[PDB]
Amino acid sequence: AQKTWELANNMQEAQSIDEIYKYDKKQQQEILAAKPWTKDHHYFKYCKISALALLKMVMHARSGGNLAVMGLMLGKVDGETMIIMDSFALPVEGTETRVNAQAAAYEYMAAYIENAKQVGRLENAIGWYHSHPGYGCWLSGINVSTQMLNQQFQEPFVA
Amino acid sequence: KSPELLARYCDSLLKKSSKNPEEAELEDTLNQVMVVFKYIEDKDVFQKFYAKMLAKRLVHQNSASDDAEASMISKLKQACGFEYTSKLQRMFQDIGVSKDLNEQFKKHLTNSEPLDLDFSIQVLSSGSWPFQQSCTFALPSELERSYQRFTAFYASRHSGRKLTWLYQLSKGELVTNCFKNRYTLQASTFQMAILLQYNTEDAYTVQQLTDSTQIKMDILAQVLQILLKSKLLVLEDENANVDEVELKPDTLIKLYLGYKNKKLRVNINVPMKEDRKLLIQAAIVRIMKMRKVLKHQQLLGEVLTQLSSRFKPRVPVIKKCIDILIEKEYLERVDGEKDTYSYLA
Repeated sequence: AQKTWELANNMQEAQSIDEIYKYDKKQQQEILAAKPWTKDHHYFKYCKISALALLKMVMHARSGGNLAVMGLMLGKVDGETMIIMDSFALPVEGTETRVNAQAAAYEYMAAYIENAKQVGRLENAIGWYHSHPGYGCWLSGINVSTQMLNQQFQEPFVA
Repeated sequence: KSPELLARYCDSLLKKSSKNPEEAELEDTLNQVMVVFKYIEDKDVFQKFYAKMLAKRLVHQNSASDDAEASMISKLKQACGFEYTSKLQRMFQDIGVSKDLNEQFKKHLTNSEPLDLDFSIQVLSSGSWPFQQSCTFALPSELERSYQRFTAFYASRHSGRKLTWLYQLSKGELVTNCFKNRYTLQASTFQMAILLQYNTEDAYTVQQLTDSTQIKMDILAQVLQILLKSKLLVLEDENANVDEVELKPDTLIKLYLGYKNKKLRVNINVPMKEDRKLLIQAAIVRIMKMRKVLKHQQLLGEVLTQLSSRFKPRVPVIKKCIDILIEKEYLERVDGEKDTYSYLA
């Protein structure tokens, strides 16, 4: 392979595949200060979910069986794309068609994010996810209401 | 209780009294009843006590102006709907059908060996009437042949139908040939059997009557009490007050030979006498969230599948639950289809 494939992999340096894993704080501050999603409304069109985040979300959704489960997803934004780099479960109790997250989820959110910031997790919460066990993937009325509430104040947010 | 009172008013109105209101004013007061009827918010409960009141009115042939009965239900049918008056329509049609049935049976009797008694029967129908066979009874030897005859008439005409006779609600008339004069009393089948038991002997004990008629204890005791009230059966101790006499299966009751009642039409047959809703609502809202757009019949079927396996709820309760959930703006109707619901949370 010699010179041809020596620099083609270069495990010492992150490849073009691992570029998305690097967090640029200055770029994030600039894009959140500019707020380009306020002028338009069909701004974000792509959602890039990491493999680990998808695996964790799928396993959490299946672990509930026929009962709904919910959690948060950390990530960032880039151009028109919302990137989800991780996900984390919430200690909630729900039924087959209703999950509320009354009083243990709201402390767990902040405490888990504080703990994650200690071990080098620079991403912030980008979205919330919940499972619909057996009736498709859609947004219900209360789901739309809480999505509006989250989006109106915490501007970058995808359900 | 007010609905019940209005319905008892209806009962008087249609039933029967010494004075029969004219057909012109009979509908006039019925119209006033329907004026207040629509003001009643709850309509389901009214049919509940109207069914048993009407059934007792018709099965005993105590109804007055049966033509007014047809118009009365006709007014009700256009008020609330077919489903609200479907059961009562069956009751009226059964009376009309059986009245025709009696006429053909009489003609069939003449062409064959005639009976010895005037026999009339109301066939009614199973599943629509509150009545049910509740008291065991042994058919008297005198009322058996005619019995069999009618069964034959009901086997050649209608095939695949089985009759379940109700001796509790059956009356009759009994003549006498041993009193001072010729009497003709009216009594139920139970009293007729008890009084016909004395045809061959003079005195019987209570147990000897219980084992001969196979009537249960409470009804037999009540029938003996009312018969003693009519002073037709005389105990050994005349001076004892009948009401306070304690009956045991050892008293030798004998037929009163010296009965001398002045009236020849003695009538001794005088008559006597929340949590689930929340479960249905939860099932309906869950089914609506699972299936975003549904039909009324499919929603009813799904509710019966998921929830009826527990306590078998009544369909009108589920319909009322659907209505109240609509009022709570939990699911909305869809234009273009009369029976279609969409889960609007």
